[PDB]
Amino acid sequence: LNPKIIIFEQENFQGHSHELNGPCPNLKETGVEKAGSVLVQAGPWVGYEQANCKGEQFVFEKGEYPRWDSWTSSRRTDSLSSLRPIKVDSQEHKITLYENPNFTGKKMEVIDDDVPSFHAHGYQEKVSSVRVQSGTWVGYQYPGYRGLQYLLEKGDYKDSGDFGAPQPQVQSVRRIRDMQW
Amino acid sequence: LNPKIIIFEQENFQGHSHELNGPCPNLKETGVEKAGSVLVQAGPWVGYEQANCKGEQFVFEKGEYPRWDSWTSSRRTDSLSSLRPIKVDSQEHKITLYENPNFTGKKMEVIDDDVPSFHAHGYQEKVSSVRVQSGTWVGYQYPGYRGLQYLLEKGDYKDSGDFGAPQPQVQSVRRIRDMQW
Amino acid sequence: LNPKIIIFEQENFQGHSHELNGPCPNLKETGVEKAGSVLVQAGPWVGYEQANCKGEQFVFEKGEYPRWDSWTSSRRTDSLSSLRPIKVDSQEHKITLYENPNFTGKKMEVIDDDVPSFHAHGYQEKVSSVRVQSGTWVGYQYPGYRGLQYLLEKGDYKDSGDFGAPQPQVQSVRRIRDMQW
Amino acid sequence: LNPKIIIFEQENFQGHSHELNGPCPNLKETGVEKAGSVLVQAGPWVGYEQANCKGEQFVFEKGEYPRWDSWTSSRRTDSLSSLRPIKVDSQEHKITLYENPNFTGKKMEVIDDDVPSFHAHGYQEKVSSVRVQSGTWVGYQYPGYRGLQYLLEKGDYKDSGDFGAPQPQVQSVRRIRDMQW
Repeated sequence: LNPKIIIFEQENFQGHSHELNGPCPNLKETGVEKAGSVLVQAGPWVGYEQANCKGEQFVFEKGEYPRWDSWTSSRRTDSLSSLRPIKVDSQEHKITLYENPNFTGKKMEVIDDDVPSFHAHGYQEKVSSVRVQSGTWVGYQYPGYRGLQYLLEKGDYKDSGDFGAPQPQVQSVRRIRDMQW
Repeated sequence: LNPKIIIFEQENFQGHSHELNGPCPNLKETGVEKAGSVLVQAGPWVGYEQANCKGEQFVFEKGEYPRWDSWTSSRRTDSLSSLRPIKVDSQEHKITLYENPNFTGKKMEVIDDDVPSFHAHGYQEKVSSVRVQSGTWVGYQYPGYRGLQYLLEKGDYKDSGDFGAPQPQVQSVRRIRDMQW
Repeated sequence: LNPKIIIFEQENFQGHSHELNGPCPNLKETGVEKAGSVLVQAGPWVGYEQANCKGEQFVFEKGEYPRWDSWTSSRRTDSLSSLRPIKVDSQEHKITLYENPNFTGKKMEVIDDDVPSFHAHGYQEKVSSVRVQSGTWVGYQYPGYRGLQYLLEKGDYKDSGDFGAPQPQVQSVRRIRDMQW
Repeated sequence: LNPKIIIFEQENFQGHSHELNGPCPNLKETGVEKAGSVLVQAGPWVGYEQANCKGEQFVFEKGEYPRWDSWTSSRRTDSLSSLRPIKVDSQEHKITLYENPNFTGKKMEVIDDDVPSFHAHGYQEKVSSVRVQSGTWVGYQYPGYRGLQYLLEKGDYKDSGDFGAPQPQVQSVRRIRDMQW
């Protein structure tokens, strides 16, 4: 829901502690004199050498940082004065296939890759509706990309007829990754 | 520039031929009585069993289709009456690093992956400007993700100072793929 | 444990059925006159047009094949006379990190990719022993490939001292994928 | 041919320099008193804090290291006394398809991934022989995994007949990545 990082006045997560859920242009404001240890529970975050998000940068990933050298590659400075969460830009291609019409029953989500066999994913229900959130996909009736093919583009298919299936049957899907125009 | 597919009245790319650069809701219009062979030079395209982009679907990828069974998995019908190019939705994470300021000199493009060493890619120039088109990246001064770190988010950095580098030096980059908020 | 495929005399998995757990150079031997439908539960398998694993080839992946055209792209022939499982050659790079010495306690397996943060995988125990089954890896004390580095090559490390850690602490790992010699 | 790394007595690649093409259990032997800068041209290499490949570890990737802090994350010690190249264990799945029999003419190498269209790779010759070095692959006559299928396992196919092709025609290939036994 929120990013979450905890700063400690002392190493080893010792001393006065302070939780942040958003940017802090001036950490002195949290009462902790000079961060000594940091604990990141929901990130990532970028911390700065100076206030206002200026000077040397340090990116913090989920995990434990028990001392300043754990985060300053340069080992330039031990100063940590500003923090902010990072909104990561990370684009996947995703399609969700559902057992029943209208996006109900068992579901199967596929992120970016091709799947030559749904039963090998434990999916063995029929496919009555599909939601394509991104990417260009091709669904096939049988495993190994065989039988009738259905082009699946961004959009909602509430029923199998909408994608052209004569029966709510899909057993493989592949993503179209290239265009030569 | 345009998609390009050529339909032949006969198998083996024989007979009256017709080039399409866009959708054809009714192939009879091209003079070719019943497509016998198809050649795709810039795709992909989706063809349909009936006019107006109705009935069984067939997706065509760059390559040669010398006969109807080469494209109809069902082998249901041999009918090909409508065609249209497919606009593929395919999202990459890309960053371009340039030798000189302002996006000039030698360049290096990185698509989605991490690169622990620029010299192993043949890139050994300094890095003075960066263009991030998508993704969240972290640039480092030395190979193996060492030294000063620079967070690189969508945007243009005309000079190294804009990304916080004290010198136009970058030798590794990694992409931030997850957020826990 | 064994591959498993079931052949039916009739379409739709109807009629006399027969389970195979190994190669059948002559399917007539199973009593089913001409396979009509096939069900693959543990594969893949390769089937042949003629006996003895001769003629047209058809590869079967986990899933349901309710009729012959579901498996013969050519749609050449409807004949299925020999079957054999395929031993797939599929090489991964794998490392397992364990909470306690000697390969005990909680464990974390990593297949081929880099992991910048163990806590983001739900792993937050210390790392006392490592098993590297394949690949060249580099373990680091903190997230984001920071702190002491430990080169991890094929082999068993029963205790953290064997990999050179001063403490059973590892929070990131990356695989070395290239050599320039 | 050999790994190659050059050690300099001074920072910025200054001073007495020494090239290594193999392990050096005691760098004092090269005349350079305390490495100040390192240049890696063919690696990777692992360096050690003490002689004989003991103490803190530092992995060196192709690139420039102008000062000691460029390589010691700990920033523990500035000592570099032993070096050795790393033999990387890195397993790919590779298949090479050739225009003419016997592994001659134009060639196309495929490493690990599926290729739905050879013409989209610029390959438009026929395929008369195949070398599979690793992996389990399936070759198809037309693009998009259509037409006759040929199972391609580790081994040499000097002519198209050996893989069962009736014509030296292959336009797509996919790798079989899973086995359920």
